[PDB]
Amino acid sequence: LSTWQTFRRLWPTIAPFKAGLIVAGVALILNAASDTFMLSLLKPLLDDGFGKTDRSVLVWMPLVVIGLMILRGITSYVSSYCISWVSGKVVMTMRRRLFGHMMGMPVSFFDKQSTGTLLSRITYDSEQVASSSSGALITVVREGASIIGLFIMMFYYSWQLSIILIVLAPIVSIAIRVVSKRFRNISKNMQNTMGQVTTSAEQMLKGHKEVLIFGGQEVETKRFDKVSNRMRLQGMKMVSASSISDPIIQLIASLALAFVLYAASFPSVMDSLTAGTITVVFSSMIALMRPLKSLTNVNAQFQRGMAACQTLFTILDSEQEKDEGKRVIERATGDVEFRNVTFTYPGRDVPALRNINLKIPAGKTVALVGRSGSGKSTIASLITRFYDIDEGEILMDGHDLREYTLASLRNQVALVSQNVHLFNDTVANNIAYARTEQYSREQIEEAARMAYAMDFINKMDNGLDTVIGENGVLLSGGQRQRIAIARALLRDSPILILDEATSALDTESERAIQAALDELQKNRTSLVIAHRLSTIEKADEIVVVEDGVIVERGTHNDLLEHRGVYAQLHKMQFG
Amino acid sequence: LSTWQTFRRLWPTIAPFKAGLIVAGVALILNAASDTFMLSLLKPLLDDGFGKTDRSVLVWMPLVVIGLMILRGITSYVSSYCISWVSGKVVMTMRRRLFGHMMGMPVSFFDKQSTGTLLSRITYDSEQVASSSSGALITVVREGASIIGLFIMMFYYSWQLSIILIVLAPIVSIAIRVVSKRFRNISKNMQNTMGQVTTSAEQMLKGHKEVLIFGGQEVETKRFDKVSNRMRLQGMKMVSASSISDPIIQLIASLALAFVLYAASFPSVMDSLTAGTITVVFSSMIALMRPLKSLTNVNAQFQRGMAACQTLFTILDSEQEKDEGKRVIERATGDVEFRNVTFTYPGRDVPALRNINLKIPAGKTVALVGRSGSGKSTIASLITRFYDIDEGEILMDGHDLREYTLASLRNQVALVSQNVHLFNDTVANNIAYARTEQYSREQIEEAARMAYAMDFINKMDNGLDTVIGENGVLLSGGQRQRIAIARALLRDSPILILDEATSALDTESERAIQAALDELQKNRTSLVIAHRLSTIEKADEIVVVEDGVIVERGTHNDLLEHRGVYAQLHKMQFG
Repeated sequence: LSTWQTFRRLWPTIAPFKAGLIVAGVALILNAASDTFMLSLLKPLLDDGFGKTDRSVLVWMPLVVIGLMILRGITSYVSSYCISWVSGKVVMTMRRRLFGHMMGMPVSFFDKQSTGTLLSRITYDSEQVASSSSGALITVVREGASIIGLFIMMFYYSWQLSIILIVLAPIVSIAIRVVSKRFRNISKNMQNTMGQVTTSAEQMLKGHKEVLIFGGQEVETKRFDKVSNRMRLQGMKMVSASSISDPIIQLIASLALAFVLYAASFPSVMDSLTAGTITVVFSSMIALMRPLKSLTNVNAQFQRGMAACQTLFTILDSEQEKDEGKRVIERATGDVEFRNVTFTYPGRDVPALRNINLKIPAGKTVALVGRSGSGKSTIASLITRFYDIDEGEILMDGHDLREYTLASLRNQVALVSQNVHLFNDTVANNIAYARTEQYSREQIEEAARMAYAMDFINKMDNGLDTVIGENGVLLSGGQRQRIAIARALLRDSPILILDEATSALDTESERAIQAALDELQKNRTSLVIAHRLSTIEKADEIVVVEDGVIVERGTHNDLLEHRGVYAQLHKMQFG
Repeated sequence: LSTWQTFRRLWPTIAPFKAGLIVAGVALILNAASDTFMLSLLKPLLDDGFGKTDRSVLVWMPLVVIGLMILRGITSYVSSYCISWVSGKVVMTMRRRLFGHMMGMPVSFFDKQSTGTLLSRITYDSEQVASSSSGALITVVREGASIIGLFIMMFYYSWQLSIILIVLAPIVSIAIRVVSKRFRNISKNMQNTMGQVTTSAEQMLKGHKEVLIFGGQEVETKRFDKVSNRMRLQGMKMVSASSISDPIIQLIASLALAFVLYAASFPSVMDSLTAGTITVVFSSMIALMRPLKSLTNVNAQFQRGMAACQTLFTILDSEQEKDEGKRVIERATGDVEFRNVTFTYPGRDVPALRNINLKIPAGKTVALVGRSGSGKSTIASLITRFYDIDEGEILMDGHDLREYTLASLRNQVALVSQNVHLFNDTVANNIAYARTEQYSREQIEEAARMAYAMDFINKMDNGLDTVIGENGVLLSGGQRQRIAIARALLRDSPILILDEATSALDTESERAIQAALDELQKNRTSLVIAHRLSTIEKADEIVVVEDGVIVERGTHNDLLEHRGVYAQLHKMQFG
């Protein structure tokens, strides 16, 4: 079906590791051959061994069995380890490609699908594809070699008896299937009437409140006596019908065995039939029962594996960042204009952002206080060329963002918030996530001192080289904000956007936070998601954001004099 | 444990059917003996059969095999059928006892447990007890006989080899267990670090929004390269640790087999060891593996069965109707008085009925219109000695119900409603649920014509002997009410209580319903759950019922003049 197409597309990944696959295949063939030779040992043991008084075969058999199982163990370990090497390298390469494609893909993908299922796709599914493919490979190779060995042995010892058994087995299978089907039909046919007797017994108990008033408690007893006799007789009849089935299957199996014995009684075949050839052939026939089932299930398992591969290939080779710009900023002035911008979250409705006329000049500050969601958070996300507007205009330095590459545009905008991301590395490297080669330690320590992050780094183990714990084990919210301030200060980003909604005012030592904030907000463009009073009054411009469109544009004194929604928000301390 | 006492208490039920159990046991023993004899047949076939040129064993073997397995089939059928007879009769008796106890049990039990689970207890659990007990008996008897036969064969052919195998098996088992335990410990020990590697990979993808702004997309690629190296190496080490295990188990098993062969090589045992004795002993040892597992699981199966039996016995030997009366009603006058009655539904709180002062004289009519639930339905249920009052007094004919038996008290009260239970029997027997032997057909047909049910009985198949379909297939709501009216009319019950809440006024032919009603309400005591206007104005007394206590007591004109809750209910047509 479509499995072979996906496998053909996937094969170039597995191509360079042909040596491991060849070693695994040779090992699996040797393993199956060793097992079939172990079965073949049954002839000398039972023919020239136990039977005679010669203590030759019986005294060498233990050593041969030990050697064969040493070979089987070594071979099994080799095959498992080499198939594991191939599977591990393929999984590593595919996870690496999937992740390298994952970063550099629109945030829309990362909000549509939760973060957890992304890790699931990277680990579990990319493990399942190779696990199922390798299982299919080892099953096919090993069981095919085992079946070939068993058939070669069977036809090598006594071909007449082998032919008899081979032509006889399908008839037995067909008869068993027919008998089972017929008696299953009988069972369901009687389940049909179980339904009605059960519903009658149910109806019997549904009128207890009408039995008591009328005094008819004996009549109900007689009726249940009759219905219980009905139930018992019918259950008896099912048991008889079901117990008629299995003896028939057993009888046809015994008849097949008796026919094989009778055929062997004839002189045509018995000439090549000793006491050990029978034991070898009739045991090979038994041992050739599990490989057949494994070969039957291998196709379904491989199809499942290739379906998982197709899902992963759907995640791969998909949309990416809509990079369409040409020019690169050296240093932006900072003036940004939102005009006639109407933007909607992809995959949703009820537009939240529409018809703005906002201007932020260089060196000034604009607040974006909103009720709960408003459009301030959307504006902060959008200004860094996250989810793009459906229609509108965004003018930075007199040019739009669409014409401008989204590789240097993000470099000139800084994000400051309490919910900043800290990753497991040294603090001297967490500062300046990138550009760790052209930013010397002198600037790093100067920025750390300016951001007042030197106060707690000194009182910590290893100093500037402390490795951050998993998911912020060491650093706290205020410390995280200070490290983000350090990042924004070290990189001379002309435009910054800062958030205060997730910030908690209960923590002490906020004087250093305010000092770092005012140090960062020095002669550079700044957008403030304001909910703290001290960050509101000195702001040059305040633009309260309501759902859809803004409704306030003025200073704090003007808005207070207007007695609008700004005063109401100030009454509740802006939430 | 607790199984044996429950089985001892249950045994008297199974005692009279000892013959079926004996036949089943003898059959199971014969079946196991036939199987062991078939395994024993391998010696003549392989020793002086195939091996030699004697044309004796190989020609009789088909006939002997066919005869043995015909015996096995016939015997299996006999054992199954007789154990089914015993199980079916035990189940019938136990269901009969359980149902006979269920009727005559306080309604409180029937409302505490849903109607469905009672049918489940009667059918499924009472089947499970006998099914598990019979399965335990069959497993114990058959597998014990099979094990005894196989051990007798093994020690009869070659006692030295049998002793070697018996003393060799436990140490092999112990070694397998310890190896498996050690490698499972290794696997979990490394899963421990899989957890932290996975959480690091999770942390990698949780900061995509902070990778883009800072431009550090290559650094994340390098970090994931290193963590993917970690993942692949550690998964490799998992696979190596897991794959080291199974070859060890195979090697110890083969070492045990090699030791058996080497021991057989000695002249102490090899003297009594031919080419067929080996094939019989080493195949009996294989056949002695599944009976052991069945014998191990039989105890758990029997314990589950006896736990189900204990649950059923908990349903049995439980509370019943609190019969405490002495005398018997001949014909009550009809006057009833509820004085200072405060009653609560058992198992709940918020008492529904408290401090009632109601008097209903003989031949009078009293309405009990309530908003939705009120206490009208509770009073109607309680008047027939359903759930009993916590404290209060109910005076009928000047005596209380507690002193008066709840076997003739229910006989004189009639219940009329649209939700009247009809059962699958002839309509001539649906009327007069009981007393079908002292009530001649003349009275039945006169009551049918008086209740105006004769109109639709004539226009239906079989006339008066029509068998009602399952759950009211034939009769309708109006016909159900008419048949209930016929029941209440044929039995000259001095006191009747009628409901109208469940009745629907959309159905036509209500003139016959009204005629049946006013014919029924003729010179006898009647309590009316009034929601229909035509049964309200003609009522001599109306008592509006509110939550807890009644609030109104007067005729329709007086209640309308009072302009109380009765007028408001009349505005909405009493719901």
